[PDB]
Amino acid sequence: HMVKLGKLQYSMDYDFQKGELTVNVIQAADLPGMDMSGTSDPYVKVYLMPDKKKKFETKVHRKTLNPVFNESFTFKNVPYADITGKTLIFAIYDFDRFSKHDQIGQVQVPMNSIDLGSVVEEWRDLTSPD
Repeated sequence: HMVKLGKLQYSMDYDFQKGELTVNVIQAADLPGMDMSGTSDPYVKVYLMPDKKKKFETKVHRKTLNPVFNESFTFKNVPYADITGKTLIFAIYDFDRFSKHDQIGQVQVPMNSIDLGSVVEEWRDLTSPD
């Protein structure tokens, strides 16, 4: 029996001519409750490894384990020769006004393991923060 951390739905729109990757953070489902009340205040950070310079962040959603983000971010200067060596990371956090934001889990997508020409949605299970 594997730990259940929820799942994330995203989609990607890669522009091969301009070398630009648009990432759509659509929604998360079945997140665990991080707070005493059994709920969370989720948000997502998005970045590309090994760059880890551009770190996009979604708005913070309040008191929900099934947030619908519908946010889009565009990475630039990622021509085809460059993007396939990178790994896209979604890191999901529980916001807290005062304390450190606890990481719930993460989704790692090696860019060489998918079809960059696909624009339809994908669900991925969250794995452990590490």
